[PDB]
Amino acid sequence: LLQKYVTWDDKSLFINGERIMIFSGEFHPFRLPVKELQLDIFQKVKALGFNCVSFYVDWALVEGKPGEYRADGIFDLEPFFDAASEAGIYLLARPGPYINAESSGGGFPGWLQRVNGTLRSSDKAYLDATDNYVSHVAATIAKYQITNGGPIILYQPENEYTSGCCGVEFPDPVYMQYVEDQARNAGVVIPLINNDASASGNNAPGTGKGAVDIYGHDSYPLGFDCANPTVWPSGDLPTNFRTLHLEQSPTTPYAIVEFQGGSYDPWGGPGFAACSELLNNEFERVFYKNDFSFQIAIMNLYMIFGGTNWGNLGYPNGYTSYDYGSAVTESRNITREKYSELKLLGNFAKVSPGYLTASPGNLTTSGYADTTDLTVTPLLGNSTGSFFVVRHSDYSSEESTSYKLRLPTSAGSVTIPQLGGTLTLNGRDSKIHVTDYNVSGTNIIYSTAEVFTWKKFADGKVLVLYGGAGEHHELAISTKSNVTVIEGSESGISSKQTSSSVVVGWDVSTTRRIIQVGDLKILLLDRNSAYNYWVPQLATDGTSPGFSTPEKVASSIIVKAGYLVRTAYLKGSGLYLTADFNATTSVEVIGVPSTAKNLFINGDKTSHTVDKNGIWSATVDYNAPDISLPSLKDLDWKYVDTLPEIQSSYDDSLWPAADLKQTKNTLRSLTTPTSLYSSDYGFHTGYLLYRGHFTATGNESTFAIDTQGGSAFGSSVWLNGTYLGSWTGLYANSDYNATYNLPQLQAGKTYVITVVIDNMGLEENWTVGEDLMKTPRGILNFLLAGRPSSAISWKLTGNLGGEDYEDKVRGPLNEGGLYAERQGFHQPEPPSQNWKSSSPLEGLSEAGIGFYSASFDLDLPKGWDVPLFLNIGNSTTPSPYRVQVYVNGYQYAKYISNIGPQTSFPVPEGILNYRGTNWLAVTLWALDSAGGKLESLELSYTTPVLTALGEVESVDQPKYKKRKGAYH
Ligand SMILES: *[C@@H]1O[C@H](CO)[C@@H](O[C@@H]2O[C@H](CO)[C@@H](O[C@@H]3O[C@H](CO[C@H]4O[C@H](CO)[C@@H](O)[C@H](O[C@H]5O[C@H](CO)[C@@H](O)[C@H](O)[C@@H]5O)[C@@H]4O)[C@@H](O)[C@H](O[C@H]4O[C@H](CO)[C@@H](O)[C@H](O)[C@@H]4O[C@H]4O[C@H](CO)[C@@H](O)[C@H](O)[C@@H]4O[C@H]4O[C@H](CO)[C@@H](O)[C@H](O)[C@@H]4O)[C@@H]3O)[C@H](O)[C@H]2NC(C)=O)[C@H](O)[C@H]1NC(C)=O
Ligand SMILES: *[C@@H]1O[C@H](CO)[C@@H](O[C@@H]2O[C@H](CO)[C@@H](O[C@@H]3O[C@H](CO[C@H]4O[C@H](CO)[C@@H](O)[C@H](O[C@H]5O[C@H](CO)[C@@H](O)[C@H](O)[C@@H]5O)[C@@H]4O)[C@@H](O)[C@H](O[C@H]4O[C@H](CO)[C@@H](O)[C@H](O)[C@@H]4O[C@H]4O[C@H](CO)[C@@H](O)[C@H](O)[C@@H]4O[C@H]4O[C@H](CO)[C@@H](O)[C@H](O)[C@@H]4O)[C@@H]3O)[C@H](O)[C@H]2NC(C)=O)[C@H](O)[C@H]1NC(C)=O
Ligand SMILES: *[C@@H]1O[C@H](CO)[C@@H](O[C@@H]2O[C@H](CO)[C@@H](O[C@@H]3O[C@H](CO)[C@@H](O)[C@H](O[C@H]4O[C@H](CO)[C@@H](O)[C@H](O)[C@@H]4O[C@H]4O[C@H](CO)[C@@H](O)[C@H](O)[C@@H]4O[C@H]4O[C@H](CO)[C@@H](O)[C@H](O)[C@@H]4O)[C@@H]3O)[C@H](O)[C@H]2NC(C)=O)[C@H](O)[C@H]1NC(C)=O
Ligand SMILES: *[C@@H]1O[C@H](CO)[C@@H](O[C@@H]2O[C@H](CO)[C@@H](O)[C@H](O)[C@H]2NC(C)=O)[C@H](O)[C@H]1NC(C)=O
Ligand SMILES: *[C@@H]1O[C@H](CO)[C@@H](O)[C@H](O)[C@H]1NC(C)=O
Ligand SMILES: *[C@@H]1O[C@H](CO)[C@@H](O)[C@H](O)[C@H]1NC(C)=O
Ligand SMILES: *[C@@H]1O[C@H](CO)[C@@H](O)[C@H](O)[C@H]1NC(C)=O
Ligand SMILES: *[C@@H]1O[C@H](CO)[C@@H](O)[C@H](O)[C@H]1NC(C)=O
Ligand SMILES: *[C@@H]1O[C@H](CO)[C@@H](O)[C@H](O)[C@H]1NC(C)=O
Ligand SMILES: *[C@@H]1O[C@H](CO)[C@@H](O)[C@H](O)[C@H]1NC(C)=O
Ligand SMILES: [Cl-]
Repeated sequence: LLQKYVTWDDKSLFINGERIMIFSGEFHPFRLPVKELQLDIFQKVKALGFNCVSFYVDWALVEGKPGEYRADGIFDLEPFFDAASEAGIYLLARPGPYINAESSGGGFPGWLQRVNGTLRSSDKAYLDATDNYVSHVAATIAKYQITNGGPIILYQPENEYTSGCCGVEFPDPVYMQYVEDQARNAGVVIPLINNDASASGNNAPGTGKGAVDIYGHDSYPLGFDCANPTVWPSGDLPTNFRTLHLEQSPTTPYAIVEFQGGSYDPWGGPGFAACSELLNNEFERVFYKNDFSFQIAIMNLYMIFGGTNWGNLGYPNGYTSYDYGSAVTESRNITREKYSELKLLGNFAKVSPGYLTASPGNLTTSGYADTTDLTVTPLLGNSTGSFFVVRHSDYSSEESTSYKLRLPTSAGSVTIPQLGGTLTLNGRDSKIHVTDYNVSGTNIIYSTAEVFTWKKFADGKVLVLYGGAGEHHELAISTKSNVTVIEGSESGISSKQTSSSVVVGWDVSTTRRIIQVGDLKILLLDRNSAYNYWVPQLATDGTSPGFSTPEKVASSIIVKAGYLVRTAYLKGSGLYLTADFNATTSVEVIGVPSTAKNLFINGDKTSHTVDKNGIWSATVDYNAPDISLPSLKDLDWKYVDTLPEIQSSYDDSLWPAADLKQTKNTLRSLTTPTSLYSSDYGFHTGYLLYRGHFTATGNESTFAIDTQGGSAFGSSVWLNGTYLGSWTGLYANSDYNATYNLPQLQAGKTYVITVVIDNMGLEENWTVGEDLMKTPRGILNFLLAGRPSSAISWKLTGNLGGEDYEDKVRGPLNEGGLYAERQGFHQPEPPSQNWKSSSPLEGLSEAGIGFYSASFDLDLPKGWDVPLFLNIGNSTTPSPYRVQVYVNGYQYAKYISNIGPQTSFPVPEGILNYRGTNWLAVTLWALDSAGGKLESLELSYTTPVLTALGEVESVDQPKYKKRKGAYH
């Protein structure tokens, strides 16, 4: 009704009147703020066979100052959308306002701690607070809708609006209608889709006011126990999802808006390498094919690429990395076996239209397969073909199971295999067997081996099939032609002709066979060989693949290669490929246009040969260049003390006074005489400092303090220059009560208590009504024994200027409250000429905080994608210390020696200057009376990739400039 570009029925979306299965990956632009690398991710997603990406926008990063929306430069969404368009990827836009996303505040800016109203409710104070943000971000989204020639096809209002408490009459139809109307009022006409955290029917079509267009829900069924990555708990495989769908939203396509693609990992967790093992290739093939058993038509994987929680953007439970164990790693590599496995399923879905028009049946333990050890879920079509999802009935089983099938076909029901032998399902695997499968007018009566892809070319048809090692498979084709083996041995290939078919049996081998039946060639592959195949769209007008439309899907070619094939196009007599290589690679092209006479790879003329079956072959040699990385320990390190506050000369007269008698925080009433909540004063991010002035009686004994920074925070306390102690932190503690013994004080003299508190980020707000994002940061309680609370007058600081934040280029979260950060010394070219020469490897000999600066040059070669990492040593149990590392002003490492787990910190090209000068600024906070130092600090690299990527422009890296608003 509002537009005709994106429509739907009960089975699927239609894009311009044509059915499409939306297969999407989650990618957050704020977690990879380099536009050329955003294109890289999109191309890697397109190469999976996917057609869509889903993204959040993080409000906290783009309206750090209330009333000043800023989504420019590294936060600009427009180049992100243009990269999607260039890669041929549609978009699902998810701007919140609430996003969760393991991000600080769940996306909410810290100034929402001053809103007198329930967050995510119809309370006017909350709704008013969101209006400026939504009117801006939804306008930008509206501009790039498919209706205007852009990539954006779906819009999600809100996020997991599923749980309420604490007086909210949940679900509130007035609230969701308001949120939906905000988007519509900004020009969004595309369909609205929700993402209910459970299949709870919230806001489904037919619920009236507040209903979305398409009901969606989320699912993370294998959970998050990354420490036990081989354990698949009983009952974790979903079976009822289609049943629930038909009850909850039968008129719309079945949609999972976030299906598990990895896992979060908290401070002190096992690490994302473990998460990648839990959500590995086996998880994908069993759980994702299980989603196909429900006839899922919109499927988005959270995350496909996670990136990095740089500049304090992450929530307090998480650390710097957001690798997530996803198919594309944090450093952008696609080496994980789960990437290649996922590509097999994405490419199946891309070419199998009968999947969407079939009639799904209930799961079975008999009737299709001949054993109750297997479960088969049928999707039955008459003329349009059927699909049979096979798995172990006990989904965690690692047993090898022999079986036979009884399948319905247009030629009659058949027991498979016909020619002898049995099929095998080896352990944690699942197959989609097909019947009456259409290969451009050629009917595949059945195939037990799975379809990777098929194409019609000018000189014939090609079908690509694969099985796992040790499997026997069989197929049958509607034809009067016989079968001929045209590549590979005839060994273990059996066949029979009937009146109207040919039947072919085969055993999986590491050596490819190609068979020919009439004008159809069939590749018979093992899974590990199929991992190396790619199906780029072949452009004939320009160089860009275009979106996954029926015509552009049909025009694709089949390329065997190695690490990556990005694109293909035909220009005159030239066939052009763009691809990446991490080893010497044999390239084969199947379906070369008749007019192509010359091969180009990444623009370079490349020799080729043609075999007797018309396949082009070429070789791309890999010879990694010398990568010369400077020794970080040998740099000319300059040091400055970044806790001058504990010197008796320090003058804090320009610091904000923490003197508000009333809090604007509705969640927690004050238990101190004035507010010491950082967000009451506009300080939401990074290290916080508090200074408490009093005049001593001389009879003081102890000072007690309750500090709160979120999970794994630490704090340190001094009385003038005398170290009192630290809370060194635990993941289990978001606050801590300490009682410190004081030295003997002199009656009538003034003293200042300096408190440093690590703010780990603001809490999320998952349950509507609970207002947990309002959880304060700072000092909750204090008691100077024998003195009234009012004896201490407090000052505080976070990032200089608070909400009037200094760095408009790097955003409102990047820098905290340390002296060196307040001065802007973390940026390139600090005023360090007269600073002392000292290294973070030398470090501190007492409790305190040091700031260290050094530059280094890189001269890495053009045409190579080279992942670089910062490494902080932890070979033996350390003393407690905390580190931040700024790279050209951008914070790309937060490190807690005693909690971990992260020691390896990837930093992307664009943040790093590969042919230029780079700046490291390192803060070292020793939470120990004996001080602390780094064990080691090193740059490293992983496998250089010979890349098709264009040059990466360095992002804006503002140099140090004296700040007039500083407290000096
Ligand atoms: C694709 O992207 C991925 C994500 O971005 C990326 O994965 C990341 O890769 C980096 C670099 O390899 C990882 O950091 C390293 O991790 C090492 C520990 O992990 C290994 O060992 C574990 C325990 O045995 C294994 O569980 C683990 O396997 C798991 O993870 C693998 C992926 O990492 C995966 O493939 C497996 O299937 C599995 O799931 C893994 O094998 C750690 O040792 C290493 O630190 C050393 O190296 C640094 C330089 O790179 C140094 O700065 C540092 O000081 C360490 O060097 C010292 O120790 C080494 C080993 O003992 C020695 O060889 C060195 O010479 C050196 O020795 C000195 O110091 C010693 C004290 O430590 C001392 O004993 C000696 O005397 C000497 O003085 C580093 O932290 C990171 O963890 C990965 N991240 C994730 C999320 O996985 C992947 O690399 C990308 N791939 C490509 C191709 O690009
Ligand atoms: C250039 O780019 C290339 C990509 O284009 C890139 O190539 C890829 O490289 C990665 C490794 O980085 C490959 O993934 C690994 O593959 C390993 C080899 O097995 C594969 O190939 C065999 C044939 O050669 C197959 O037989 C094998 O199938 C079997 O195993 C599958 C996986 O378990 C299973 O699903 C199948 O059904 C079948 O049973 C497979 O296809 C593979 O061993 C390895 O798996 C381990 O690591 C994964 C995490 O990285 C885990 O998810 C997985 O469970 C395995 O974990 C084990 O090993 C880890 C250490 O690495 C430990 O941490 C774990 O605890 C665990 O170890 C325990 O269990 C072991 C049993 O497996 C046991 O022996 C141990 O003692 C211990 O008890 C992983 O999947 C990928 O296949 C390559 N892709 C392509 C397309 O080639 C290349 O590396 C790049 N080059 C450079 C230089 O950068
Ligand atoms: C450098 O090297 C050093 C030396 O090796 C490293 O030091 C080690 O660091 C380890 C990781 O931080 C640390 O282990 C931790 O020990 C604490 C006990 O003090 C323990 O709580 C931790 O385990 C929990 O937390 C982690 C995440 O931080 C989880 O992965 C784990 O499953 C545990 O989770 C439980 O507690 C959480 C917090 O309360 C809950 O959120 C969670 O749901 C779960 O709760 C259940 O269990 C609780 C009891 O455990 C129970 O109360 C609750 O009701 C629930 O049922 C973790 O094991 C080592 O102690 C430390 N070793 C030494 C010698 O110091 C250092 O990290 C390295 N540094 C770097 C940078 O790599
Ligand atoms: C503790 O530190 C404070 C300042 O942080 C010191 O305050 C000074 O006190 C002297 C008088 O002794 C004044 O003349 C100065 O103006 C104060 N300086 C500042 C910056 O306020 C205080 O003396 C220290 N306490 C002790 C016992 O040494
Ligand atoms: C399929 O399963 C549903 C849900 O349990 C049930 O209501 C229905 O009877 C089943 N249909 C058939 C044809 O067995
Ligand atoms: C098979 O595909 C051809 C063209 O690719 C089409 O004309 C025909 O309708 C399809 N057949 C079925 C049964 O879907
Ligand atoms: C069909 O091909 C097979 C070999 O692939 C052969 O045994 C058989 O004789 C052929 N049939 C005819 C009628 O030529
Ligand atoms: C919120 O507003 C109510 C009603 O005006 C007022 O009583 C209350 O003090 C306010 N609370 C905060 C924390 O500002
Ligand atoms: C001084 O402190 C001691 C020990 O707490 C206590 O006995 C005494 O009451 C204090 N003096 C005054 C004047 O409060
Ligand atoms: C610190 O003390 C306060 C007040 O008694 C209490 O509410 C809080 O839970 C305590 N914190 C911890 C971490 O035990
Ligand atoms: Cl200052």
